[PDB]
Amino acid sequence: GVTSEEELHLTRKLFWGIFDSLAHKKYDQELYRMAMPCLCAIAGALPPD
Amino acid sequence: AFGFLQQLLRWMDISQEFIAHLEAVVSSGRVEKSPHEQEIKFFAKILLPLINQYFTNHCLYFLSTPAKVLGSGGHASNKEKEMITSLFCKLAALVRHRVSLFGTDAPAVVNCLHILARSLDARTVMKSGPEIVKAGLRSFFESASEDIEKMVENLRLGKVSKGVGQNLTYTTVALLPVLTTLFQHIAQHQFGDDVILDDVQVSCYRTLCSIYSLGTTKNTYVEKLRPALGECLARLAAAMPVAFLEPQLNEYNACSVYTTKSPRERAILGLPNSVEEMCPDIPVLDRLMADIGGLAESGARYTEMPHVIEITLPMLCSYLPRWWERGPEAPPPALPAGAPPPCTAVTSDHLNSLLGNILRIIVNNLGIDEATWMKRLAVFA
Repeated sequence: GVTSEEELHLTRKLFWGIFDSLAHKKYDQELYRMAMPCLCAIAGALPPD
Repeated sequence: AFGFLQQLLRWMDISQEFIAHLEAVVSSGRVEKSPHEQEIKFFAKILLPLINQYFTNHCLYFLSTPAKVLGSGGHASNKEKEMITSLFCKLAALVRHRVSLFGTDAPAVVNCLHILARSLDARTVMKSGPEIVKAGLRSFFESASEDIEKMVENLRLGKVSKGVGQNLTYTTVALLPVLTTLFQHIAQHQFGDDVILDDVQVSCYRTLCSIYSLGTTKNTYVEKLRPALGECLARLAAAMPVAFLEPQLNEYNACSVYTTKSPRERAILGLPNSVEEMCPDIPVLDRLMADIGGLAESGARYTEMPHVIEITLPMLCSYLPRWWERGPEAPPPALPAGAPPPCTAVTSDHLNSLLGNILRIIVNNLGIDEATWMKRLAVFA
């Protein structure tokens, strides 16, 4: 099947929720090591348009 | 993508803020407080891997156009194409002469530049785009030409080889690989006739002028830099819309500064008043072919002609195929557009003659102990 236009909305909020929070969190190597792959995977799933 | 790119551009001005602080402290007033330590780590450890992977997956989306769709579906808008162009220009200017300041993050920066270059739809940006965005792309080529000119004049042993060290390590690690990738991207998508038009041509001419000027130079640094310089020059020849090796037929080329611009102009900006004088130290195609043929038949080894094999041959191996399709003997759909005579004289004879000379060059060095240029020559031919 295909996404239902609601999972994409959840995915879009999930991306920016992590991105905004990580942009203010103090640098933690363990946190950054596994948050970055999550952002790449989420960004690679959302359609650009 | 519009929101994601806008945030990336928002961090670009932030990136410019602390690198200047790093440049300031590394010059005077040493302090290890690093007020932007969070910003530096987030930019280097999150943004660069994110830019690296995002545009690798969605490369076709930004290169697509409503006329020709390349990806599965959808195409980037003009504003998105403008933003990704400004992202490349800002990132390139960020690392310019600051490769050392990034430490181990410099390989990440150049990898992002490679991927951003492969996703630049420069045809639409240069044709229908804002002046600010277009001026950024023009400034990149102009800055690249100036850096290469400083590099080649230092390889001329003007300095022993301050800023000489910074310029040399920036060009050989960042500028040359990125410029090679950008020219290759332009050549594959036939963007040369739309991007390198008025001032990019002048910038590309100076790059073409300077790189070939290493033939009369014999040093240790030049020896190891020939494969990088030769590959960059070969890609430039594929993307150059002017037949710089055949100036006698330049009057029939529409994509030339001497035809697009009036004689009243081209004087406010310094031009040599003649197409033949743009890069006068480059031999014409007829002369260049004769020199290679003479070397091939003379049985000369690689040691007595390193410039021809490493630089001149890759240039011709890319110049001739481009202009064979735009000159005589091409399969011309030119019933309506056949009035302008071809601006080049490249036929199948030139390609056949060059290939025969290349084969004779290889067999002259067939039994030598060490020759690492053979693999590079094979892929170019």
